[PDB]
Amino acid sequence: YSFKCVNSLKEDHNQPLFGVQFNWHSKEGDPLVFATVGSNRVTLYECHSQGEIRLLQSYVDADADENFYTCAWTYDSNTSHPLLAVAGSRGIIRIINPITMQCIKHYVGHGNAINELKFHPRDPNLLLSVSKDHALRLWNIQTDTLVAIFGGVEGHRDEVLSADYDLLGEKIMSCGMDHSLKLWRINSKRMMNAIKESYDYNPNKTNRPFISQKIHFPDFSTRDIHRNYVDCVRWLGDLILSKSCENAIVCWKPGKMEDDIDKIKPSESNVTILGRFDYSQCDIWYMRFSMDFWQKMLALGNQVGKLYVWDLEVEDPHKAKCTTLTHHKCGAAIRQTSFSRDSSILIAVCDDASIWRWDRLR
Amino acid sequence: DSEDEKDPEWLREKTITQIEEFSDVNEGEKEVMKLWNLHVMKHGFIADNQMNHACMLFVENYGQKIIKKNLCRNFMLHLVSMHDFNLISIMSIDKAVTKLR
Amino acid sequence: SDKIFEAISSMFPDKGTAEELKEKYKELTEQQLPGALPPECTPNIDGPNAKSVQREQSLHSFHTLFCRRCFKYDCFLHPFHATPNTYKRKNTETALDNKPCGPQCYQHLEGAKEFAAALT
Amino acid sequence: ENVEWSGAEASMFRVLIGTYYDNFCAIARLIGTKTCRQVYEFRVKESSIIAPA
Repeated sequence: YSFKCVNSLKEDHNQPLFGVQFNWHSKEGDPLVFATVGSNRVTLYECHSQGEIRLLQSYVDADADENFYTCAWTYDSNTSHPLLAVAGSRGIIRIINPITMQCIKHYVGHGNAINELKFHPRDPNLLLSVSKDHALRLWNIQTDTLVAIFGGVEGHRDEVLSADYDLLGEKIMSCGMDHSLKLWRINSKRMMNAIKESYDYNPNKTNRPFISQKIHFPDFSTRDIHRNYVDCVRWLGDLILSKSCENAIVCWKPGKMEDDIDKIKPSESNVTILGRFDYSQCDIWYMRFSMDFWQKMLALGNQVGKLYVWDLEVEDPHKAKCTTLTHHKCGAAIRQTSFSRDSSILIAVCDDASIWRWDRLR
Repeated sequence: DSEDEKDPEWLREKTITQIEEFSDVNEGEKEVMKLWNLHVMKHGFIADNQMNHACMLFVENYGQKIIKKNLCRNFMLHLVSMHDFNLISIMSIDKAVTKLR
Repeated sequence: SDKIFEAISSMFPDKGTAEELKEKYKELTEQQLPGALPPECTPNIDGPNAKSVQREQSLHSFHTLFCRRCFKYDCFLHPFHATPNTYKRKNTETALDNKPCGPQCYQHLEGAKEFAAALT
Repeated sequence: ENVEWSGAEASMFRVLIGTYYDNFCAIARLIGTKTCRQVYEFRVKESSIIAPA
C-alpha cells in the first residue's frame, strides 16, 4: 500500500485531458498499454520499468473543433485485435484499429455531447453511450444497428452524466444533473429477444428498417440521496456507490437492508443508506473515481492535486481507511484514476495536459 | 410506411399504471376499466351514434377473455352506468349478454 | 401536533406539510385498515365475498370515475369536477306488454299478475 | 318460495329495479339465480317494502 511518483509527463498543446484507460484485455504477460485523449488528440503509451513510459501512437481530428471526452478498450472476436472507441462534444462515436492505425466505424445518432462509454462485461459488441440528450443509447457495434433508447415520458430530464454496468452485466444505474438516479434492466425477456434479433438482420434482405426498442420507465428511482449533482456511480456487488459536489462519497442499497435486489417493486419508495466516505475540495463536478479489477482498493483524483485512497476490504467504512499520496508539482485538478488488471501501477491526469505515474510498493 | 398512428405504446402503459394508483377499487373493476379504455383508444370513438356498435364490438373482441376472466357480471354493471349516461338503450344491454354466449 | 408539524415541514421539503403529519397521526392513533374496498367495503360482484347493497354504492365508483366527453375513465384532458349521472330520463319508454314469462312467470299468477298493477 | 338470492344477485336486483321498475321477466332473465315468479314474489317480499317512485 504505497505508490511513488516514478514518472510524470506533460503534453505540448496544454489543453486539459480527461481519459485514462489501461487495456484490460492483455494476454497474460503482454506489456502494459494505456491511452489518453485530450482536446482533439489521442495518445498511445506503454508502461515500462523504472518509471519509464514510451510514446507509441497518436491521432488527431482537424476538420472540426471538439473536446474528446471518453474512451474504452475492447477487442475483436474475429481476429482478436485491440479496439478503442472515443467520442467528444460533437456527439459522434469513432472506432479505431491500432493494428491498421485506422478508424473502421463511426456512429452518429445523438443530439449533444457524449459523456461516457462502457461495454457489456460478457458480450463485446454491445456499446452503451450516455449523452446530454437525456437518452442512453446502446448499439450492436458489429451489425451496425441500434437496439434500445432508454428515456422518455419517465426518463431523465436534464443531461444524463454517468452510468455503470452491474458486475455480471444485466443491470445498469444512471445519474445526471437532476439529482435523479434510475434503475434499468436488461434481463427481461423482451430485452434479450431484442438483442438476439439485433444479432440477425440483413438490410439487403428486407425492405424494412430494423425496429428498435423504446423504454419509457425506470425499474426504480429516487432523488433523496444528494441535494446536488450526481456524476459517477459504481455497482458494488449488489450495493451502490455515488458521489456529488458535497465532498462525500456514499454507499447505499435500495429499500430496506432485508430487501433483496431482484424482488424490488417498481413503485418502491424507500432506500437504505449504509455509510459515507469523506475527502476535501471536490467543489466542482465532472470528477471520477475508479477501482481495481479485484475490487479491493479505491482511487480518487482531487481538485488541489492531492489523492485519497481506501481499501475495499473489511475495513469498516466508519473507520475504513485514509491514504493520501501527494506530490508538489501540480495541484490544478485530477479528473480520473485507473488501475491495471493487477494493482501494479496507477495513473491520473492533471488539469494541465500533464500526466502522472505512481508505482505501488505493497 | 408513415411511422405514425393513433396508438402510442407508452400511452397504453401509462394509463394502466395510473389506474393502479387507485386504492378504493376492486380488481373486478380495474380490470374492466382497463380492458375497455384500451379498446376505446384502439379505434377512436367520437360520435354518440357509435356507442351502440361500440359495446358490441367490445365483447365481440373480448368475449373469450371476460369469460376466462369470469367477469361478465361487472361488465353488466358497466352497461348500467353507461345507459345511465344516456348512451345505451335498454334494447341492447341484454343483447350484449345474449351475444356473449 | 401542530407546531411540531410546522417545524418538520420547515426542516424537510420532503414532508413540507402538516397534512401528512395528521395522516401519520391518524395512522398511528388507529393502526387498522378495513380493506382495499373503501372504508365502506364494496367487494366485487364477480367474486366470492358478496353482500347485497343498494344501487347507489353499487354504481358509486363508476359514476365517480367516468368522463363523458372522451368516453373514458380518467380523461387525461378533462378535470373530473362535474355532476354525476344524477339527472332525468323518460320514465315511460318501453313496450309494457303482459305475457306468460314462463313456468315461474311473474304474470300467469293472479297474485303477482294483479299486484303488478297494484304496485303501479 | 324462500330461494337462494345471493347478496351479489340481491344487490343486483336492487340495481336492476332502477332500470325497468316493472319487468320481472327481464330482471330475473339477467339474474340467473332467482325465478320470475319469485322475482315477483321477492318484490312482494322486498319491493312491497320499497319507497314510492
